[PDB]
Parts: sequence; C-alpha cells; structure tokens
Amino acid sequence: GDTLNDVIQDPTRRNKLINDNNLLKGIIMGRDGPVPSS
Amino acid sequence: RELIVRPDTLRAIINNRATIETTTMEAEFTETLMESNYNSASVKVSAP
Repeated sequence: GDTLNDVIQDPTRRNKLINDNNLLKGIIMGRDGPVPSS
Repeated sequence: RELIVRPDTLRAIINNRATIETTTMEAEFTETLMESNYNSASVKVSAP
C-alpha cells in the first residue's frame, strides 16, 4: 500500500514521477492548444 | 541517407493518454410500389 510519500522518499521513484509527468517543464499555450514544453 | 549527425540525447515529453474510438453507422431504405387494373365488358343481344 504505497502512497506518494513512499515515492517521494525514494530518489529513483521521485525522479521517475517528476520525469514521466513533465513536472519541471512549462506548457506552451499555442493557438492549437496547450502542449508540454521539452 | 543520414541528414544530421547522431545526437547524444533527445528532447522529449511523456504523454500516455490512450484513446479508443469506435463509430458505427447503419442506414436502410425500402420502397415498394403496387398497381393493378381490371376492365370488364359484357354484351348481349336477343330476338325471338
């Protein structure tokens, strides 16, 4: 029964969560719609 | 032919929003026409 706490306390899992969700990247509000930035 | 030099890394973003879409359309049309006619004639002549 792991939660976000178990993910955040583990550097590998925390960074996997950050990377797989583009949490460090902004969002481009183009006229075609929002897209995550690379 | 390779146009650019092989890079050491790639800029990417993650997107796993899978979608499944199914559309079905059926149309039917039937048209029946019926016609009929009849003509009759009877004639009789008499004398003694």
